[PDB]
Amino acid sequence: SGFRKMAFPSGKVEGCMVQVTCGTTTLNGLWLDDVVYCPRHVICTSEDMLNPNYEDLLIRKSNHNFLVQAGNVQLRVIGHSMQNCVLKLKVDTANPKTPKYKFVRIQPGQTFSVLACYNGSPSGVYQCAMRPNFTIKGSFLNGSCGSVGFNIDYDCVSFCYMHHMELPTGVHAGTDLEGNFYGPFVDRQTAQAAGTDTTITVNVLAWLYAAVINGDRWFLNRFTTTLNDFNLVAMKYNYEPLTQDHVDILGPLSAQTGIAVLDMCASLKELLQNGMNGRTILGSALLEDEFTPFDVVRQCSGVTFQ
Amino acid sequence: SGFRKMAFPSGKVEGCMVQVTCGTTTLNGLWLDDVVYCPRHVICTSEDMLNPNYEDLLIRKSNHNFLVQAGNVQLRVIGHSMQNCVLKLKVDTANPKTPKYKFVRIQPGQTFSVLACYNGSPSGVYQCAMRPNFTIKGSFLNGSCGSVGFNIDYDCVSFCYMHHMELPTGVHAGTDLEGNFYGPFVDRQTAQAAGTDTTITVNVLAWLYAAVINGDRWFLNRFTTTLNDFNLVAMKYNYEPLTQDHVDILGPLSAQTGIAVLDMCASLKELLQNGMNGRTILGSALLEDEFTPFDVVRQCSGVTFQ
Ligand SMILES: *[C@](O)(C(=O)N1CCC1)[C@H](CN1CCCC1=O)NC(=O)[C@@H]1[C@@H]2[C@H](CN1C(=O)[C@@H](NC(=O)C(F)(F)F)C(C)(C)C)C2(C)C
Ligand SMILES: *[C@](O)(C(=O)N1CCC1)[C@H](CN1CCCC1=O)NC(=O)[C@@H]1[C@@H]2[C@H](CN1C(=O)[C@@H](NC(=O)C(F)(F)F)C(C)(C)C)C2(C)C
Ligand SMILES: [Cl-]
Repeated sequence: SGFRKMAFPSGKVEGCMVQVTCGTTTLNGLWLDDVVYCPRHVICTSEDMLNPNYEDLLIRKSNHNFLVQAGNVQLRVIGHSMQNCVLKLKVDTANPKTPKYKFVRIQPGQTFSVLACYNGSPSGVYQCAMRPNFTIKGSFLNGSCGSVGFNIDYDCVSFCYMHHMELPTGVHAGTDLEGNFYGPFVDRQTAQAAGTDTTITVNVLAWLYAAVINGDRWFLNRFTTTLNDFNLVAMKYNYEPLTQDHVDILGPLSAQTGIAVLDMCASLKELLQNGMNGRTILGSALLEDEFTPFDVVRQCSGVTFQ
Repeated sequence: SGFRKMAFPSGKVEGCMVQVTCGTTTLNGLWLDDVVYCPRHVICTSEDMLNPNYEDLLIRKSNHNFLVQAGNVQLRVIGHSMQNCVLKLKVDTANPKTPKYKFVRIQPGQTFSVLACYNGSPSGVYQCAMRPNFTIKGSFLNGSCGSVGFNIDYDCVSFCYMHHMELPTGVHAGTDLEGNFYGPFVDRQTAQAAGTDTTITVNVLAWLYAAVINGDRWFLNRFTTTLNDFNLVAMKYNYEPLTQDHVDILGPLSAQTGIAVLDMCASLKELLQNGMNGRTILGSALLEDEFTPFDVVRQCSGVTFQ
């Protein structure tokens, strides 16, 4: 019993982190096989980052201008190309600790663990959600760029995020591992702001299922609703529309608790209209939307990783 | 910027987890050098756990009755002794991945990461606090016993907890790595309940400092108080007494923000007496007490681990 924000074990990803320096800019890289991936603004100075021409900055660099270190050991660079907003450095050494891995572009609503790194060294690990507005609510200081987000499936690391920047309001924006930003952001120091966020409805329901499973049941009402009516009521509270796909994905939790999704939807409708009136759910005074149905099942049924 | 519940990177500890089976009971062990540590109720059946005599159960076991596996590989046991509530299995192999480590008994108020494990495999990682009443608010299913809690300092893992049991209300209780329980708990299936908890005052203040650092300042008032007056007011809200040691430990955050501890204490006194009136701090509607001063600094200044 118990329900916690839980990150994936970070060890497979720890073994991949390196420090990348170019000129006087240092940030983190990901060393998979004989390639190091990092944000392309490693090639900038402070000044440059106000409005950089990356293609131009990169033409003036040679392999030797990039210093890659894995602990004590310097890796010798033997190639470089830019792909979108990421830089690929080919190195003379394959990483012996390369885990089985993939590069995924996740969807808004999906969660992942971030391994926050400074100078190629791990600081800590925490769980995030890709927000509807394509930001994450992270914890990132100067030096954290090139920190990565990932999911583990059995033995395979799916890398889905690399950290680039912070926006007003202290939210965070980044790219997939092919260097495409999530959302409409660009890697320059100019005024940019995140769209208005919305609440990830399917995740809130997953969390309510987790609460029932943990014996917190006070909010269960005796009603049903339809998907139509629920969505009209949720729309005014800035909840995303719940689709039939969402309903189907919540099927396992539904079957496991013997509570139909639309009866839980009835319960959430009531909580949105009446508030929690001094009560908590799973220790929280606010509804939580950063647990996916998968995260709930994984946690409440004990799924592990080799 | 940003502030998150952040676990230590789990990789050094991942490399130490094994599965231990005895009879038909399987749980997790910690493999350091040529010793495996696990909860001693691995030697019980279901029936036994209602009221076990461990010394008697262990006399009837030989080395070969314990099956220890590290992935595919079985480790051959060549010795066993019991120390308090933990079992030490000497094995024919030293763990090549043994990190630098220590065994620590932490104090109430201190935090640590838990690496939740099933069948010797890591499920996930999260940050906990040892409560005043000597429980933790974990997430532990059947199979999780022998999961460990730890702190990392630079390159050294301080192991401080091994998971044994769950108490009514879904809190968790366990031992240091010498097999002494935290709190008055015993490793038998009998009615036991946790003392009434209290709020870890020094941690709440640390968290308020973290909030100022992140620019959430609305609750800062213009008053001071004395340590005496603050403690009388905090006592009625089931806050622990703040000592002078607590004040001194909060010195770095105090100096870094230019807010004296007793002025923050003035601010917290007000929050306790007036509530948060619809407002959040660092995204939370409730005051948080599971961040130590160290955790705040570590997070808000970027401390890393080799
Ligand atoms: C990252 O570049 C890094 O860690 N580096 C080591 C030296 C470079 C850094 C990480 N940071 C800094 C504090 C919060 C965070 O995530 N990222 C950057 O500095 C971004 C780089 C520049 C400007 N960056 C920003 O995040 C800025 N944001 C904006 O301009 C915004 F309004 F678009 F969001 C900043 C927070 C500095 C105002 C580039 C290439 C985008
Ligand atoms: C742990 O033994 C385990 O995972 N095992 C694999 C087979 C043994 C198990 C972990 N659990 C189970 C669910 C929550 C949790 O932390 N721990 C135990 O079952 C405990 C073992 C028995 C009884 N245990 C309990 O946690 C029980 N608690 C109590 O009796 C209490 F009231 F004291 F807390 C239980 C939750 C099963 C009622 C021993 C040796 C204490
Ligand atoms: Cl909350």
